[PDB]
Amino acid sequence: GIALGMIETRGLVPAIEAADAMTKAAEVRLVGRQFVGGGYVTVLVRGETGAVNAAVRAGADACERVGDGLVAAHIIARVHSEVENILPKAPQ
Amino acid sequence: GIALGMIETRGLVPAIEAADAMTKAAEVRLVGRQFVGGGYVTVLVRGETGAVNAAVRAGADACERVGDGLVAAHIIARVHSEVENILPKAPQ
Amino acid sequence: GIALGMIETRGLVPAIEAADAMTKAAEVRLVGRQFVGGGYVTVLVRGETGAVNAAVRAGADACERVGDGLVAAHIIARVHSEVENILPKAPQ
Amino acid sequence: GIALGMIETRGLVPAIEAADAMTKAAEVRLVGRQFVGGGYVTVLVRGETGAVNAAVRAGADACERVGDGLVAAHIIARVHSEVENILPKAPQ
Amino acid sequence: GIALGMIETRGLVPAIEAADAMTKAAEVRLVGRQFVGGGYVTVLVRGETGAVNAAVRAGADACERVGDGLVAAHIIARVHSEVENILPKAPQ
Amino acid sequence: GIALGMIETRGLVPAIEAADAMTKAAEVRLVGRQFVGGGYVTVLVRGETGAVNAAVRAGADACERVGDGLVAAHIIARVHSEVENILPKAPQ
Amino acid sequence: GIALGMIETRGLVPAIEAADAMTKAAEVRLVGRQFVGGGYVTVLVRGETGAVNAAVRAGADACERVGDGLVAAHIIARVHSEVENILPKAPQ
Amino acid sequence: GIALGMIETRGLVPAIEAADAMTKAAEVRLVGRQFVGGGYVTVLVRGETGAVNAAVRAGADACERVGDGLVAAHIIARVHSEVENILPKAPQ
Amino acid sequence: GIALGMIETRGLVPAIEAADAMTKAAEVRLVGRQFVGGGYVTVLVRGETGAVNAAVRAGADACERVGDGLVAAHIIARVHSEVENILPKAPQ
Amino acid sequence: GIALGMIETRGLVPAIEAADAMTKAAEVRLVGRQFVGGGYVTVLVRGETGAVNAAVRAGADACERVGDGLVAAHIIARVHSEVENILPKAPQ
Amino acid sequence: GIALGMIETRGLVPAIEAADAMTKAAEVRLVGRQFVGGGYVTVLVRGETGAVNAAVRAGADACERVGDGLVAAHIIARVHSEVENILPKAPQ
Amino acid sequence: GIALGMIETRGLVPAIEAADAMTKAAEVRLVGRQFVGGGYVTVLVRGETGAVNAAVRAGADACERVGDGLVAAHIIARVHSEVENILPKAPQ
Amino acid sequence: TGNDIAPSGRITGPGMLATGLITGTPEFRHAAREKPELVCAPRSDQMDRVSGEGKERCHITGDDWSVNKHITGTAGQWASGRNPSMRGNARVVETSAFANRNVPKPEKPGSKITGSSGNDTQGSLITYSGGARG
Amino acid sequence: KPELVCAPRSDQMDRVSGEGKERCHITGDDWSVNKHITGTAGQWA
Repeated sequence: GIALGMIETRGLVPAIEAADAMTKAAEVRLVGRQFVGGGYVTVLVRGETGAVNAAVRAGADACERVGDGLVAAHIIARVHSEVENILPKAPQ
Repeated sequence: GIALGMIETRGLVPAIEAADAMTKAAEVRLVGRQFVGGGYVTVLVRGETGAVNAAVRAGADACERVGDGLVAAHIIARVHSEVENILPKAPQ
Repeated sequence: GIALGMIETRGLVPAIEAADAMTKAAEVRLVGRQFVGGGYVTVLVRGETGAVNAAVRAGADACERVGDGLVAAHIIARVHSEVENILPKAPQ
Repeated sequence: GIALGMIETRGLVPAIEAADAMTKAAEVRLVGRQFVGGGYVTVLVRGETGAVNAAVRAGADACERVGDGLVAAHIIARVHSEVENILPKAPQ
Repeated sequence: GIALGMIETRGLVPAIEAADAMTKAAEVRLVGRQFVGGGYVTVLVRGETGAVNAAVRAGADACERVGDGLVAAHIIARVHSEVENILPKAPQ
Repeated sequence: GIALGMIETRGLVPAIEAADAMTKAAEVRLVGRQFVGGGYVTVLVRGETGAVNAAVRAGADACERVGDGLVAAHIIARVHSEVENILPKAPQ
Repeated sequence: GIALGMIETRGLVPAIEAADAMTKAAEVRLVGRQFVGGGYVTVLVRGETGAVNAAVRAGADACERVGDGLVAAHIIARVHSEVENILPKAPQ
Repeated sequence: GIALGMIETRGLVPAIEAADAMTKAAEVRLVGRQFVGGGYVTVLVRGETGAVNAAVRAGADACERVGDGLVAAHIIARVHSEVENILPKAPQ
Repeated sequence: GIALGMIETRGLVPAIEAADAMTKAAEVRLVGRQFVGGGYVTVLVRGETGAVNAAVRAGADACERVGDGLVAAHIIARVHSEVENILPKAPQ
Repeated sequence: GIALGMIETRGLVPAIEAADAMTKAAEVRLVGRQFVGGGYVTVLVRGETGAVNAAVRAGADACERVGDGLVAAHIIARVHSEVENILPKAPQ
Repeated sequence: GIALGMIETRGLVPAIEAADAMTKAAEVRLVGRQFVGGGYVTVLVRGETGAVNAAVRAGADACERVGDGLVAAHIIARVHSEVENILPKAPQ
Repeated sequence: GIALGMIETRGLVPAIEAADAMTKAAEVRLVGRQFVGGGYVTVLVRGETGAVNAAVRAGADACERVGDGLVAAHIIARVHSEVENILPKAPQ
Repeated sequence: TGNDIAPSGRITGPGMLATGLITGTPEFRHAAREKPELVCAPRSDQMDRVSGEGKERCHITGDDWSVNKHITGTAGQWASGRNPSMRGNARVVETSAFANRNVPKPEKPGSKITGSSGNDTQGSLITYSGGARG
Repeated sequence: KPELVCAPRSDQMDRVSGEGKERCHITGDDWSVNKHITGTAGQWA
């Protein structure tokens, strides 16, 4: 799907916990893990709206207490074609 | 094994101390060391779920009073396939 | 994939109200009613994550005040392969 | 008749009185009595919405004071096709 | 006679006491013994309306102080033809 | 024998103790062991009136202090010929 | 041996722990487990009187603080022949 | 593996949620879901001692907040051979 | 019958009086008289538990004031099989 | 069984009561009932140490107040081979 | 039997006295005597759990006042297979 | 396995009890019994880290109050390659 | 007397475990040895002994099957006392759905999720994998 | 008995965050080590 679920965390450890919970708790595809600088790490997953909604809920809960904690947990049901350029196509 | 043990610290001295305590403490292998940015440094190990638990606890205890200290200690007994794309395969 | 949504209630009357509301709200397949014992009744539905999300939410609202009450409402977007063996395949 | 009227009571004796009041009150056919467990007993009558509405109103009143009492008295004017699998078809 | 007399009790011992007392008290034939679940046991007799009243009152007093005690006592002078289906015809 | 001796307990361990004590104390044939549901377990013995009086007295006293304990102990010297249809003839 | 050791617990988790402790502690054989009903589980072991004493004490100790807890722990050094009809013959 | 992990819950919804969490958390095999009766529902997993320790921990945490809650979380690192006669091998 | 009623007296005169009264009082057959030694004579009867109860009571009453007096009156509703080896089958 | 358990009573009636209690309490085989003379009756049972301990304790309590009463209750775990020449082999 | 009875003492004179009392007391089979060093001497016996309990009590209270004294008296009802390698099967 | 667990006790009896508890609790291999000298007896087990953690904890509890006492319980999740020479491989 | 094998504290081992929680032991077997305003009375205030078609709430005058005190007969003493009985003391612990309507429960899950969620805090507690509020 | 099997969420925070958690009290032969067992962690690391 095109729905984008994004979780931002302070440090890599909560991000990997969030990504693990998100991909284990729904049928989402992990597309990117982008370091933002300032300690912020962001894990981006794509999938159907229902799947992304369940993943971000599972991700936010899993990594809220991990390490420094959570920054953001956001869901975009449909992503404009323009934003697709700034999003990572495949994880690295 | 498959379990993942992640220790996050501020600076590199605490992380190297933690990687040294983790590997010496239990039967684990140091998959990587990622510079998150803003200070945070994450050291990741892999091993049996029980070995990883012992290593991370020893790693956390070792580096909590070295430099700016420990930020996050973590264990993931089974890591989903997608997350493995964003994990260091082997140390550089 | 196929998600799982289940409503546990105290008594059959709340469960049928949940089963009616869940199936009317979205295109979810009612796969089983379980008499857990001691007065618990569970109704399980299968469908798309979005369909199951809307169904369970409608079911929880409908059966909240009906009879003795509602015990639990759960949605599992991705169900592990192992857990499939304990779930009813179709209602009887 | 599509409409379903169900009464839940604590013990069989209140259920039997509820069934009689419901069947005598209006033109409804008793589709089955279920033993949920833990003392719960449910009697389901089916008929036209008018007949079911009048019967359940009489049934809840009749069995309100019999034995441990009444737990639930519900009216569903239209039951989904999926839910009809979990409902009794004829009493046994 | 077609009048129905029911006595409900907590445990089997009070139920059997009540049944013996009811059968011995008046002209009523014992038709059923049901384990409602959760500790409730119901004993049903059929006979003349006047006879059933005498039997149930004797059984209510006989089993009032036996075991956990009497839950409900009920007499239905005329049972609707629909309800006859959910009543036992003879004891197994 | 014709006399019936019933002991009800709030478990199965007190039931087995009661059965052992009754069978050892007097000449009584254990005829049934019923799980009434809700925890209650009833043990019924049959024998001559004198034997049953001693057996039930022995059984009642033996199981009082074991487990949750004794709910009821009852002796029916002769049961109405109708009641014998609902009594076990031999434990399964 | 013929001595019977019984442990009654609330839930299966305490019972399986008791069975493991009982069999491990002494030289006794597990003859079966029974779901009494209403959250009661009874685990039975048969063996020599000396072993059954040691076994039951180990089982009572092990499962006292597990789950809901221990209800009863009984030792019948010799069970009358009649009680063997109600006791389980081999575990299922 | 041989180690056994067990979780007891009030109702089936927490039981299924626990089962999903255990199997997703670590490499364990769900070998049974048992209806103890009275509400309790037990889910049993089998695997390595390290894996089961992680699996049960994830199961307890996930199941705690779902439905009536969690009753027990138990590990048995070695299961005596006699006790395997009362343990499901493949789930029902 | 299996119930055993035995009276022990000091001297033979009370034993014969007790034996006469026992057989006169109830339907119990005299099974033997034992010269225990030291001036103790024990008379035993076998019959139904009620009959033996009446016989022993009548026997003890008759011989209480006869001769030296009465030592013991005892009733055993059912006597173990092994004990049958030492009891007299028929009087000498 | 090799352990020896002896009960000595003043009069035969307590001895038979002691034998009955001992043989019902545990798996002890009655080997002999000796008339010592002077009004002493000794009952000897041979069984395993646990069974002998349980049986003798039951025997002493049962015959403690029956008739003249008790003289001695003695348990010997193993009797020297030479002593077995002065012990009854089968009852008489 | 398989149970193990151990008595540890400070010296060899108490050990032999304990070994003598143990073997005479009950049906036990002296298996090993160990010089633990530093004055500790261990004597191990095997047999039925009931027999071992009798022997260890006899040995413990027989060797308590002779020599330096009794250090440890202990019973193991069932011994694991791994431990059998560290126990001395042959008499010395 | 690789994890090492040691329990050192004063005397042999505490050590045998500790070994039994350790080899019963978890899947560990009793690699050696070492009479250190002066009364110190060491039992070493090897296995997985989780198994050894449970084994050593169980052993420490078992032999704490047995005999002279426990000296030290020590776990090493992974011993150096050099240390493998001083450690025993299988017991004498 | 003789070779006592009773549990003791001096001799360590399995025999000393679970003291006081065990029953059937030789030690415990021994211890045991020792003008109304309305025709029908108020529905709420009165509860009927036999509820259906046998209710005494309504004062039915004239000939009726009610038997007064002076008339002895089938019910009461003549049915209660036919069979001897003994009422025991048991721990009546209800483990059921209704009994667990009030149980100590963990803190409610909270959702910090933003965006196209469609969440409603008002609705009954929906849960998602992990116990996260849905 | 404990009112809740797992200690309250915000009452504590685990040293090792996931699958090394200690909040949920798990009876049996788990991998917890009390003071009596020295070893891998502590001053030795």
